[PDB]
Amino acid sequence: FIQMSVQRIVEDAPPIDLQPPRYLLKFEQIYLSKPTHWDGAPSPMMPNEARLRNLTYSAPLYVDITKTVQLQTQHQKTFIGKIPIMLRSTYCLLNGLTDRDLCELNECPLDPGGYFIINGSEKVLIAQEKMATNTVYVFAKKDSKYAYTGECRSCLENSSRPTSTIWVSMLARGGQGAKKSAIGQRIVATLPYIKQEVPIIIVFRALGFVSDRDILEHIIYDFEDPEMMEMVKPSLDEAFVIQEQNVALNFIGSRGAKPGVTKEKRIKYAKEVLQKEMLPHVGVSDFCETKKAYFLGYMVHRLLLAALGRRELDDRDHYGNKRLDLAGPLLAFLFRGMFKNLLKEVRIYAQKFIDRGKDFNLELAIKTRIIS
Amino acid sequence: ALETVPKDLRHLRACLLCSLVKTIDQFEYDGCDNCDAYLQMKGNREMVYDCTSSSFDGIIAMMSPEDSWVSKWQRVSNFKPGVYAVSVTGRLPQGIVRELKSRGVAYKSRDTAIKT
Amino acid sequence: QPMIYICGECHTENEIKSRDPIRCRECGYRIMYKKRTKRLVVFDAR
Amino acid sequence: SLKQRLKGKEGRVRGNLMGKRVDFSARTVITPDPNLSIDQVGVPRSIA
Amino acid sequence: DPNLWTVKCKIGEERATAISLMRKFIAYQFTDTPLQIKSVVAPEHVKGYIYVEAYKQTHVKQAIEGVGNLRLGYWNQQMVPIKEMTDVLKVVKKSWVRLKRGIYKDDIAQVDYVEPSQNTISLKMIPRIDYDRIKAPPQRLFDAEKIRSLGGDVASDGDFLIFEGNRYSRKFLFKSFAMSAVITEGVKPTLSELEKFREHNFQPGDNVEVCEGELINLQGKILSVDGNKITIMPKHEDLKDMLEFPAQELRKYFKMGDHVKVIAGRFEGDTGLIVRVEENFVILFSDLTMHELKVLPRDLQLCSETASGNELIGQTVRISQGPYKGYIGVVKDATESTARVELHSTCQTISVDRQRLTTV
Amino acid sequence: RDGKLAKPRQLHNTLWGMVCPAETPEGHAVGLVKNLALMAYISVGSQPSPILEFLEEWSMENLEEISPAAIADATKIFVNGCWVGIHKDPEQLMNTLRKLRRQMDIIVSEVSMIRDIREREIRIYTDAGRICRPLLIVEKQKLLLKKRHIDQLKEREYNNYSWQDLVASGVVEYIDTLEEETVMLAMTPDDLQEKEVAYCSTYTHCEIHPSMILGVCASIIPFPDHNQSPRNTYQSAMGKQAMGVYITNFHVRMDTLAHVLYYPQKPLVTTRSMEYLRFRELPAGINSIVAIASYTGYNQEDSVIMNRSAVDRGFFRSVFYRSYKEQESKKGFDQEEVFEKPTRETCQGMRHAIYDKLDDDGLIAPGVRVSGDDVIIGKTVTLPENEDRRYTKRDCSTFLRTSETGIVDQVMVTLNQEGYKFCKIRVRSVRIPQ
RNA sequence: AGAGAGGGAACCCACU
Ligand SMILES: [Zn+2]
Ligand SMILES: [Zn+2]
Repeated sequence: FIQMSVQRIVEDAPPIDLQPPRYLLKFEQIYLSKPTHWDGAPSPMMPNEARLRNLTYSAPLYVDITKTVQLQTQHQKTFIGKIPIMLRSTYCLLNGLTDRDLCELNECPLDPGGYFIINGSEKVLIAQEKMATNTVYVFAKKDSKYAYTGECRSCLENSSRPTSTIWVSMLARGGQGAKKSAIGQRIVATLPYIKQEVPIIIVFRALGFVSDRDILEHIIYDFEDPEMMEMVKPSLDEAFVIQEQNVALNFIGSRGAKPGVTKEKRIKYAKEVLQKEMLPHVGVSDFCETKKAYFLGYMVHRLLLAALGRRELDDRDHYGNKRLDLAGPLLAFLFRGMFKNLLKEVRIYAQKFIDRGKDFNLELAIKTRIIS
Repeated sequence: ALETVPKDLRHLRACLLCSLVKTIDQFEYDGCDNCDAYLQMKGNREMVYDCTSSSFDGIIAMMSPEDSWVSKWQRVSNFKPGVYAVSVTGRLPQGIVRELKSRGVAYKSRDTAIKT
Repeated sequence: QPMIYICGECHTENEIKSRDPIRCRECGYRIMYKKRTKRLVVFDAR
Repeated sequence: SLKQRLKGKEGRVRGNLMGKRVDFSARTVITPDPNLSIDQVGVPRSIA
Repeated sequence: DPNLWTVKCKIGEERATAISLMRKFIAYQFTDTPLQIKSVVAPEHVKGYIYVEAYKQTHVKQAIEGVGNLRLGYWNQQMVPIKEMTDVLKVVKKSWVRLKRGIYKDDIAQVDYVEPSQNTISLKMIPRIDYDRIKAPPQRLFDAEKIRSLGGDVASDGDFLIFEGNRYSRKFLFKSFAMSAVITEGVKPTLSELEKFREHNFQPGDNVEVCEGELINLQGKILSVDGNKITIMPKHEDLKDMLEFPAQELRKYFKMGDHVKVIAGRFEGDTGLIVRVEENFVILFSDLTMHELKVLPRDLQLCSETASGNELIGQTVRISQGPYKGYIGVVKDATESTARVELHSTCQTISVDRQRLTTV
Repeated sequence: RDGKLAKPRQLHNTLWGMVCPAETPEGHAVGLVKNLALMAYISVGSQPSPILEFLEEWSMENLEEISPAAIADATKIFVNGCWVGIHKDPEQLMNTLRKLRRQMDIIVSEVSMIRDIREREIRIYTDAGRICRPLLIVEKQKLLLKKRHIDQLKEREYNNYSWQDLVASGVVEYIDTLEEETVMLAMTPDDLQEKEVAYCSTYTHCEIHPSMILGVCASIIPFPDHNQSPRNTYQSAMGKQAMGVYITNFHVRMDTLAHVLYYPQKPLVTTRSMEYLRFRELPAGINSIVAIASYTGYNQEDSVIMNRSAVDRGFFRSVFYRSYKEQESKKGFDQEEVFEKPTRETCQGMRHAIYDKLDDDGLIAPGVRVSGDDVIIGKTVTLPENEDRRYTKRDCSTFLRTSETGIVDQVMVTLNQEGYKFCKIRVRSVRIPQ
């Protein structure tokens, strides 16, 4: 975490820009010093001293600033804030020290470390279980209206945004769809930031794949098993009215968490949702349309296999389906929000001090309490 | 123009005729931006003290009086855009009012406040 | 009247005063340890 | 709120009116004793 | 006609918001991004938000873009209702004043000398100071000797004095303060402030009569009360209806031999019974004393409440006799006969006779 | 918590070797809170870029350059869940990836490859959070852990031959839960590699030792397989509660509720795993000559009869330390705490207790007997209305916890984070077993 | 011989 992930968080944060002559701030290289207390002079704070005086065994965190107003100026080793250090780490004082040296520091060699000293209290970050991300799962909501529901808690690595689960569900209604025409089961998708049950074919059309044959190629990889094609036939025949990518995207934008104004600004919102909300692990770029289509086709194909029973259903308690958030991922998840909040406060400070016509003071821009 | 807009919040005074709100520096340097030709307070501080108010309530940034219902209620539709006062406390002396009436300008009070 | 404290890491002793910041004279170590009491202690050997 | 102060299992009706703290009560560990009658409990001196 | 829309603003900075909006309108009135709004209103006493006059909400949103002081009303705007638009511009409205700012806020100041320059006036005040003793406060008399003793920023001219931030006092502060920094209308000091420098009171349940009109000599009990023209509803004797009487027509009449209290004057706080009701002199005897108290009829009310009117403690001992001999302990409690000893060895405090104890 | 369902709480099959099956809090958090097994290790995760470069180096076809006709006759390959492309020959690709993992050329040891054989898939996981455990590698029905490895492993600190060298030797490797679904795991080599009426004869990995499936607290149980599983769980709960020397530097630590023992002993009946938890260096408990006998009737219903003479000889006689911390607060002159000995005539609200135990600075010198409601810290806070008479600062003192007694062990005086004076008092009370 | 006590809320670990 403290060797790679913190730098990843700093670099993955966009360089904030302010529009008057424009200026942007960027953080590129981070520095992690040894734990040190102070008013007072910088001196190495031994962990037992931090425990007795109810101090916090935390190491200061510096970073370099580069602002371009363009007139660029760099600022090396600007104090961001203090982050706690668990004992026996690679950045603790007593790393690799011999047992004699530890006994000189009133620290026993028997202590395994792995705990933080916060206000003199020894804290242990309990590893938290979670469902494994970026993995397709097929479950059965036997009480709901869906026969088999697929999901993929997609979360791109080194991305400040959290996971966004997409569901690919099949309406059950084993017989009729409570109609005189709705015969088969229709596959429907629950996208992030969209409150309605969007059909699968609508999404595939919205990805730039107009032909039913091409969509069936991306969903069913064999055209010599008519049973699976027959099962997907009702879902394909739900949305033969919508044939254009424009109309498909318009239907995507209809009934969103942020509803659209008109045909304009709703096509862009639907494009934004399909670009940066569903399936971030397959890529977030302009050319990632076909890769996202392939993975969505895989999700639908696995759902069809589950509906056929050719592949068994997935267990929520199988430990190949789980991840263990240790101190690394947990502190990274914490540092993402708090680093973003520090950036927000810097932006507020810059907004205050550009409207006066003057130049901001960067040392006062970065407040260390919000990060420590 | 920007010449009408006051520069700061200190010593803001509203005109007794058109309720024009400007700083004392702008009244001293420009007079009235609407009816100085009828008042002639430019080049005289005592004229400003006699023709401007030290007590006003509410300000209106009248930008387009030709299509404003507020300008219809405040009777400032035929004037120029600027900063106006809703309620003005004060009154011109009888000599100025009589001189304005001799020029065909009856003095209507801008004191539209509900006094109890 | 002054209280004698043992200067933690220094292991030396020094006087202290009321409303006196807690500092050692050798290296300014912040942790002081109060000396053992002067009154008698008696322990039943049970 | 007042409704939250009354509605709970830690409120006034259950937590204070039904089951309330009482004086003249002691709580300590029990250990067996076969040398006293079934209607006798051996309480400590510091409790008595 | 355009409509008014509420836009939330920074508190205390609404007039500056209007000024900035006017400057922005003038600066972009010839460009390709015009402000299509009509006017901006920032009232004198409405604090927190301003008003934008426009035919559309989108015009308001596109006009306030770039203004940070209105960022809390940027996403959504609320329109002032049509019938309530006139309420926006509706405005309502040797003496004594009360200071606005400083530590002397809303304190009674006697206007000593009115300076004809219309900038400041001399005010007589009672100092709320600690005489440079606590700071490194209620009203009390200005003690010049104390401020000469304590020293600091002080200059003496007999009874005249200058101290602690150019505060001018004499014998009592006499310092100049601005007319706009004081309120010269609506102070009305009391009698205690006079020493420092009609009325109607009808209560429900009281008994009143009618002194004039066609409904004269009708005694009834008070139900409600109002300010000047009460339009009271008295419950008269042998009348099930409720009539109407103002304050000037009624009078606090009380039958002889009833609970009476005094509301104000020299006799306030005392209770008792009245004896004989004259034209206006009502004589009564108190619940405390039997002295004659003569009061006006208006200074009476009907209230039925009753009138107010050892040495061994903490000493290290040594058990020198008995089963516990040789134990060192500290005496917790001691009596004439026995004493409880906190044993230093065991986790137990036991009581022994004083004859068995020997101090160290 | 408080859910009436059981599936999230049960001991699933995939908890084998990764998490202890016995240790768990037996309250309302059964199965939810678990304890990690001994050799289990959580993969810290690495970047997938070298794996993608290696796959593009070989004949792997990316999704943006394929026809949708040759997909079903080949294996779909995933990296960290995202579908990276297709490969035609799954064998000799899994063999190549494993060959690189048995050598640590490109792929880290923590990274896992899983070839789904029934459905044509091959997924490579490089996530941070997966839970794996090392296993031996069985090439033929022969272990790769030869005698020379043991010879070089016994002579540690001389050859500098560590566990990582054996991982680099392609003898052991970390297998996670996904890969356990596609591995044939030998329990012990002395039974599952000799020819018999053959069971499978297709083993891929061998368990190092079955005792490593247990946790830290289930490893101190002698003969845990002879017990009943609820008894093992209850012992796992009790093992984190036994008195003993919890740390070597306990005399420096100002811990609250420090339970230490006079004469802790290592168990006569021990496991091999206690040598690695260092339970023989900081033990918790004493070897006792127990007799399982019905007697006078005081060991009736889960109770034990003890020997008074043995207890008088220091048997289980523990010592209980409790620390008390207190600092004064420099504030806006209205209330000002300060450490001093309060006086009855001077201080107000002074509770009736002995204040002569305190020193001149309002603290207790170490080595002084204190009991219930005895003052340990003399601190007084000023009263703002002392002038607004003759009665001044009120007592704000921390007493010794009532119904407790003992000797003050040691007192430390220092400054806090804010720079205010701050004192800790550790009080010592021995606890004879009663 | 000078005689009473207060905090309060929140969240973790166990105990039967
Ligand atoms: Zn004018
Ligand atoms: Zn020293």
